[PDB]
Amino acid sequence: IVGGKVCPKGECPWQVLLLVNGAQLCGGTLINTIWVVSAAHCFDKIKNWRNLIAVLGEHDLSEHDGDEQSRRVAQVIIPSTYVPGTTNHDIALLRLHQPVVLTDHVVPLCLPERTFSERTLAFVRFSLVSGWGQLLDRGATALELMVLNVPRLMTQDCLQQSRKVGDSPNITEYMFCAGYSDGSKDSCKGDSGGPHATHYRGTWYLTGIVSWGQGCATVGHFGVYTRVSQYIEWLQKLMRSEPRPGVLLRAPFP
Amino acid sequence: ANAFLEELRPGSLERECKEEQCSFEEAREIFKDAERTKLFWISYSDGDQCASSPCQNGGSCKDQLQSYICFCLPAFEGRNCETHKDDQLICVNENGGCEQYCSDHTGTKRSCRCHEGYSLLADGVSCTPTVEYPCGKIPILE
Amino acid sequence: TVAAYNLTWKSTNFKTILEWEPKPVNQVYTVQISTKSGDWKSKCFYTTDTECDLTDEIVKDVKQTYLARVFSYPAGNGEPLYENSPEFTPYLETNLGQPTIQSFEQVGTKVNVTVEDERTLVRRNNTFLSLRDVFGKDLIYTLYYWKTAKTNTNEFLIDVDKGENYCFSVQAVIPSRTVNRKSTDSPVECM
Ligand SMILES: [Ca+2]
Ligand SMILES: [Ca+2]
Ligand SMILES: [Ca+2]
Ligand SMILES: [Ca+2]
Ligand SMILES: [Ca+2]
Ligand SMILES: [Ca+2]
Ligand SMILES: [Cl-]
Ligand SMILES: [Cl-]
Ligand SMILES: [Cl-]
Ligand SMILES: [Mg+2]
Ligand SMILES: [Mg+2]
Ligand SMILES: [Mg+2]
Ligand code: NA
Ligand SMILES: [Zn+2]
Ligand SMILES: [Zn+2]
Repeated sequence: IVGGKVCPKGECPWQVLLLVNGAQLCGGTLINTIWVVSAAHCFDKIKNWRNLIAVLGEHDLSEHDGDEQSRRVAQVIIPSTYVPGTTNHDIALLRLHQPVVLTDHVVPLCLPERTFSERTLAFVRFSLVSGWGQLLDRGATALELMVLNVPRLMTQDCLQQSRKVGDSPNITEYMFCAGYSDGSKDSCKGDSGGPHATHYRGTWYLTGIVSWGQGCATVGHFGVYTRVSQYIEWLQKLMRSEPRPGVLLRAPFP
Repeated sequence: ANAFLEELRPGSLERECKEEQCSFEEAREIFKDAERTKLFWISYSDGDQCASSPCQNGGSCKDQLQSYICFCLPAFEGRNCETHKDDQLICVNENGGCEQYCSDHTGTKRSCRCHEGYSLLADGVSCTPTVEYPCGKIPILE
Repeated sequence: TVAAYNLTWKSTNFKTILEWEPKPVNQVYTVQISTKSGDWKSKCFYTTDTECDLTDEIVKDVKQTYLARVFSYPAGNGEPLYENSPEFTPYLETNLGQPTIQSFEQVGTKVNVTVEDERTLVRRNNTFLSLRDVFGKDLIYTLYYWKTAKTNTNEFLIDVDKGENYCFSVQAVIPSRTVNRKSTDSPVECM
């Protein structure tokens, strides 16, 4: 997170730190005691599928306290429409092996209904994005959880206010931009999979997933997030499906 | 406006234009200077745009030049107070006033619903948790 | 669908209506309004009109700067085609309404000309506020008589030659403005 603030301990209780072989991989969002939402591209270079860990209640990566709960990731479900190395359909639904215990420091974020999300949450100007990602484009990653307030834009405006760059990805109906174009604040590498959470009448909801961008906090550009509202039915259905042998599962979409 | 024996007296704005309807020139003979006549006639021959009572639902019209303004009662809006605010309780309108989910029912009143872990309050619009750690709430703050 | 164009703000004494083109053929419109950092509010849901009254939103804070957008939806019921409006700051852009001379009293060898309180659409505490209640010292009324007089209130105390019958006309003016400084002249009223 470039230009953000440290999220006080306990205030981003649904944030998940994903680890592979003990090394820092990506962020994620707790949606209930067993399920975590993250980004598909986070799993592009994974070879040791049995070595994926999700940590809830994390805050300071340099110190372990009694609030942290680690669980092995049983299943990683990704849309089969997603193509490694690209940006479209950047969402992953993760099944934890055993459930986390809900506490003052571990609380899930509400996955909302599609229409409520499309007609209501989408018009709430600001939302928070968090993570332990790079504090500067190509710079070092954060030791304490970072959080940033970013304003959402409809894609037509995002296209109109973004500097022209050839070879850059299309912003599809499965994505949305949020952020600032003045080079001051943005999510960054290592923040992927983290939540873009929206507060509405006293309750926080999941609206997006840190997905990609043209450099972090680059003038003339915004952060691009996964439009979670397009995936509500796909996620709900898969949370009802029975456990499979292999870790990775490429489920059909829609 | 000409009427023989009534045209024996000298010029008068009250007699020819206020009590009667005068033409541009009659008004011009009264003021003599062009710019003076100009600004009198400009409003004089404009017409009362509120004469047709365009403000509905108990609103008040205030005439302007070639137009009007409608002042509406609390429950109405629109150029002519035609819009009923009470007939706007639909989900695309500030979530129908629902705290969480809203469901449209055409012909009848919309209904409000809640996310899992919450239940609908007395008012039919607010939600309350039925579990210790409902989703979307930050405990350490409360 | 086709995108709406020529979005224009029509505002006088804070009654603010956004207008646009074209007349819809197999499409309806929905209007959204916000302040630069606030949430978007929907208005005029699936209207076939090419106008939308936004008075009730802008009168919440006449000094804020608003932006509106007109969504185009196809007949029957993926982000819609839309167009943004020019930004609009009511306090700095609303037209000053045509004033009306309430009375003129010859109090001695002087005539006092009273300007009727111009009411606006801002309705603090059940009643509609006047232009002066909203603008304060930013508003002055000017009198053109027969030559010119100006006031910080709604009254002019002018010197006149006994038994001569004068004619008066007033204009609401916000001097600090550079664009749309004044109202149209009031109807002329003579003694
Ligand atoms: Ca720690
Ligand atoms: Ca006559
Ligand atoms: Ca006569
Ligand atoms: Ca004459
Ligand atoms: Ca004549
Ligand atoms: Ca008129
Ligand atoms: Cl486990
Ligand atoms: Cl980036
Ligand atoms: Cl006034
Ligand atoms: Mg008379
Ligand atoms: Mg005559
Ligand atoms: Mg003549
Ligand atoms: Na930027
Ligand atoms: Zn903690
Ligand atoms: Zn740990």
